[PDB]
Amino acid sequence: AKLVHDVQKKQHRERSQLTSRSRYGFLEKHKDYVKRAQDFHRKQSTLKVLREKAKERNPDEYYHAMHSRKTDAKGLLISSRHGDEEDESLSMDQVKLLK
Amino acid sequence: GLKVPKAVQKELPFKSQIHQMKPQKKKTYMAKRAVVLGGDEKKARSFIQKVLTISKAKDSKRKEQKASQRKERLKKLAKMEEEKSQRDKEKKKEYFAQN
Amino acid sequence: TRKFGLVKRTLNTKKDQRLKKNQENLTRNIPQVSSALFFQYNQAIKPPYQVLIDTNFINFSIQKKVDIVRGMMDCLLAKCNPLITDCVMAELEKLGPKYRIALKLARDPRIKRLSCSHKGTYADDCLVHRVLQHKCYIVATNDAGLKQRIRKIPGIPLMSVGGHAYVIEKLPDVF
Amino acid sequence: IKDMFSSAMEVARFEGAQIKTVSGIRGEIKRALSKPEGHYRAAFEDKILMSDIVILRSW
Amino acid sequence: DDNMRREVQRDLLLIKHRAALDPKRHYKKQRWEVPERFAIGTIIEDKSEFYSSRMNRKERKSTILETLMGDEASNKYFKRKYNEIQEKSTSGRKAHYKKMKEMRKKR
Amino acid sequence: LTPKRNKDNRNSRVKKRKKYQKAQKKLKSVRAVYSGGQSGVYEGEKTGIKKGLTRSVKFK
Amino acid sequence: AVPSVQTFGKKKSATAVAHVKAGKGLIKVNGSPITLVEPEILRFKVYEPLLLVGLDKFSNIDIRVRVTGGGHVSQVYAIRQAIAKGLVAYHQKYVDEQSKNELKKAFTSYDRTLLIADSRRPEPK
Amino acid sequence: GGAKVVIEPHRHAGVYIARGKEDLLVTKNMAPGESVYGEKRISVEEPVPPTKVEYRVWNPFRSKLAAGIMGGLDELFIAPGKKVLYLGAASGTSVSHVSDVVGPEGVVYAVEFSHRPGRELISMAKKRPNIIPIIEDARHPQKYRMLIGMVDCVFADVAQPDQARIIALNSHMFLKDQGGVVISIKANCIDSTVDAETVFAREVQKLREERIKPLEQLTLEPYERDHCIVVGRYMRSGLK
Amino acid sequence: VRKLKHHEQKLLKKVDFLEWKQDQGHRDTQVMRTYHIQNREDYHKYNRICGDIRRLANKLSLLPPTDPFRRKHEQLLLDKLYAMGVLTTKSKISDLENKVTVSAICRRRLPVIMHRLKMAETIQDAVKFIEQGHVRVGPNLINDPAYLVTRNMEDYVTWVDNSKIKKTLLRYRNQIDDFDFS
Ligand SMILES: [Zn+2]
Repeated sequence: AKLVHDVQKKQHRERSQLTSRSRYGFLEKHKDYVKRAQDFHRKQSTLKVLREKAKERNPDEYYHAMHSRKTDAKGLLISSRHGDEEDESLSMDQVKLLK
Repeated sequence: GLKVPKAVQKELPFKSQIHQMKPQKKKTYMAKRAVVLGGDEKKARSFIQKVLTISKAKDSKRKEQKASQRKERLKKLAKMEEEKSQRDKEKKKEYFAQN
Repeated sequence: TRKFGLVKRTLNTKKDQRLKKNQENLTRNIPQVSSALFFQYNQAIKPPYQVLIDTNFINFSIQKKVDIVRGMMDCLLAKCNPLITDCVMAELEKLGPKYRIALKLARDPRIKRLSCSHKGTYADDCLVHRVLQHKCYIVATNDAGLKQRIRKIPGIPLMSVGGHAYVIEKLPDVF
Repeated sequence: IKDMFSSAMEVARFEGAQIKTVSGIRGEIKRALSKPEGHYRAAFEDKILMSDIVILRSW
Repeated sequence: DDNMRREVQRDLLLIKHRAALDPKRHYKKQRWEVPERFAIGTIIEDKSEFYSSRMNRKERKSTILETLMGDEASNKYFKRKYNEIQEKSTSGRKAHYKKMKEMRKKR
Repeated sequence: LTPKRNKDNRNSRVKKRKKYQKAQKKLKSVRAVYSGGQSGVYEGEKTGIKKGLTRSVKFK
Repeated sequence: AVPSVQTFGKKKSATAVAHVKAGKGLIKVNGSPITLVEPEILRFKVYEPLLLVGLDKFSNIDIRVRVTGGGHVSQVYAIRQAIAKGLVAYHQKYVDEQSKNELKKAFTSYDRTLLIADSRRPEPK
Repeated sequence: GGAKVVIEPHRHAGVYIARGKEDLLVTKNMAPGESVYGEKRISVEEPVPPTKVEYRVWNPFRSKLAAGIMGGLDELFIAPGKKVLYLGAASGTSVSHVSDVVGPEGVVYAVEFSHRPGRELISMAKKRPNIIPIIEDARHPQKYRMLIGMVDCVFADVAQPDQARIIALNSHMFLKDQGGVVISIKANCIDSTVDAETVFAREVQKLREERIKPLEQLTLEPYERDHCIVVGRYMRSGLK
Repeated sequence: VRKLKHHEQKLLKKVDFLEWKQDQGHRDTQVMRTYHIQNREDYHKYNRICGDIRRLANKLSLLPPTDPFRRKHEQLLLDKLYAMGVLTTKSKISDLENKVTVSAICRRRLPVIMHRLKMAETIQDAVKFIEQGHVRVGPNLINDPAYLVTRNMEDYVTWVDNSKIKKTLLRYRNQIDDFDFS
């Protein structure tokens, strides 16, 4: 502040939602809108990237991990929620010892 | 969260597959078997959880405060470097204008 | 029952340690700032001062007709002990037979002399090292580069021939 | 947009005007809706919310 | 062995997260992963000086965790700090979202 | 129309009393200050021991 | 562990996956039997892979079909395509090639759209 | 006071850190079951049943070498198999810690000149057998040149103004080439007319004049005002 | 060979059993470790081709800029080197010394375009697959890795049918049809 008064760079206070329009809570202002909009834009950006990879899959794509990894009925990916260092089904003598 | 559509994610490459594991609806035997201890052990578990979240939130507060510190140090440092480079590019023209 | 993708074994210049460029098969150290220092004050130095001389300071002393110990004494108004390191002396001797006057004015019993222990006769390196090790030294110099080094390391007063007498800068008690 | 006008004649008088929400989302009023009278159709920079107020700055 | 690491695995966590046990202690920033060879030992305060560092027979325990759990001022601080971290962390996530929706719906 | 100013600036002596207290609190950060020796029983280092850092001045 | 075979039958947006393996002779569409496939006037469109070649081919194998998508007539066309080319592929892989191409000849003489759909369209005149 | 710590090996071999909520510099105990100067101890049960071995807290306000260790020295030469010649073993305070850092397979020659400290040194060297107490003046190493042979590190906690001559004489007699020379310099006891940096610079210059190359110095400031440890090695040919 | 002493480093310095002057930094060895060339002499039978096209581009630069024989032959050479995909565009004749590389004429090989379009996942496994005989360009199988392709045939690099790794990826995505016998 070189030639500015402190009574000039005061604090303008921000306004609230109208009490008649109060069930839609919190009238949002420009900081809230930019927090909304850049979130939407980064999620659309990663959706567009994934759509382009789906367009450029190249179906002659062999990996060695598509022996172990498998696919459910709708076509999505089965991820086994147990381990991947364990086994989901345990043997009969293991069940004998645990029981 | 980012909700990628099923029509896109069934047609994704093998590297770009999204490992989304389904919730468990069956009361499996290992979960109905496995024992948890009580009393002093459950208050030890509660204590260790409280200590670990206080440590993690303190670390997050510290690193956010360091981010706010070093962005303004970056600002003043770039201003001082711009003033320095202005002084260098006028002193060089002085030197060559004299010689 | 052979193997597939069979190759001729050659040497790997990225990997083979038998050749020379692949012969390259923690404790930090943050030296504490000296307990002799306040922020940039150097609260510990006190007269009798001791002053490290170098060759262009001696040459400018003789060119300006200032005595070494008397110029130091009426610059600082204190009792001075001037020190010629063996590398500064080596540099004055290497200056040749044009500088005989400067060499046999540096040969003076009033000017004491240190014994540097390193190879080579680079007096600027020796003065910088032995002053940033210890912070109990005034550096008397007229080299522009050595003046910038010394006045960038903190707590070290710098003396220099200016005009017809010595001047001192980073010593905050001169009057 | 619901109630800044009382009639489709009023909206017809004000067509094409630039409005904005309180979030600074710029916009433009396009056409008066037929059956609810002062209600109109506006187009914005992106999706506005139900907790906003649009503004036609006049003099 | 892992059989003993599964017994001292909690106070090693306490020593790793020393910095948030007391709000006034403020250690110097190291990382301290679990060392490969260690040993758990008990301090012998001798029979020369009394009453100053002396933790009596009636309050000697068997871990660092039982001492920290027996401390009642630390329990006050941990419960209070955890409740404020909790209500900061659940500030606007899902209960807020559905009570905003019910606010819209009620009228 | 003056700016808001400082009660510590209203006295030239108290300002240097409180910018020297600030300075000698900053000096504990840069150096390690001799505080006066062992106060009571040696409790421990109270702040940590680093086995990797060596804060000693190497020669040349 | 079992000799099994999977084929696909498609019309407009219906799609039917047929698993054929060795068994006792049961033909099941969407869990229910084949004799329940509505709209009940095209049940013989579903049946004609069986009646064109005889039930003695189906007396030793069990088929199951899972049909999604489409409408009523697109689903019966997907079912009959899946059944037909699944019987052909089973007799290729696990029975002899002479019965394989006898089945291909019988289905192709009836209509080759039991085995090959009409897939990519239109024509830009 | 009855709490539990975790023992962890330091960077320096033979010394340890006990982490609690205040962490302690700690050494193993060569004579288990008693304290020497009233320090506290830590008893671990290491695994015939497990045996209770114990550890002693090294107090940096009562040991210049521990002040140096926990200020941070890049290299001590006191190591778990070595021979140390302690000069100025003023009691058994730091000599006990040097002794059990050095271990049962190494030797500490504790040189002291006064006699009641010598009596306490001999009664401590009974229960620590790796201490050879030598009651003699260090200013004349020939008076005990028969009792000591070929040490690996000299430590000097003498507080006399002829320190560098004492260190040089004992090093030239008993230290081997590229062995360790650890010095605790007290500025006020050398001389108080000059400042601490002047007397440290002069003592380092005296060491390199007696051909001991200094590697490192440390001020050890929170525990002692105007002290220093200078760690050097006995180069004997070519400080350059 | 012994990490010689100092009077040793000085007395003989140009001795080096590993790397001579005429190795040119072992660029043949380095680029065949990069693109995994099976036998020797492929590098130099590509380097002869590089030298021949820069020599005849030199003598096409020699001829005067007006005659149709010169201009037709340089546009014909540029179009053929585009048509075998050695280049990526039909740019300047200065790229016939800046951009033709023994590297790029190895880039047009069959395992490295296989790794490029992610048919394999490393060039070594690509040479594994095409020595095991799984792939084809159009109708015919490819057995040797020395078959480099043209700009038209990066679209019909596909496996053969009954190739069981093709069958494993189909049953991975469970689109495994078996009427088409794979
Ligand atoms: Zn020198």
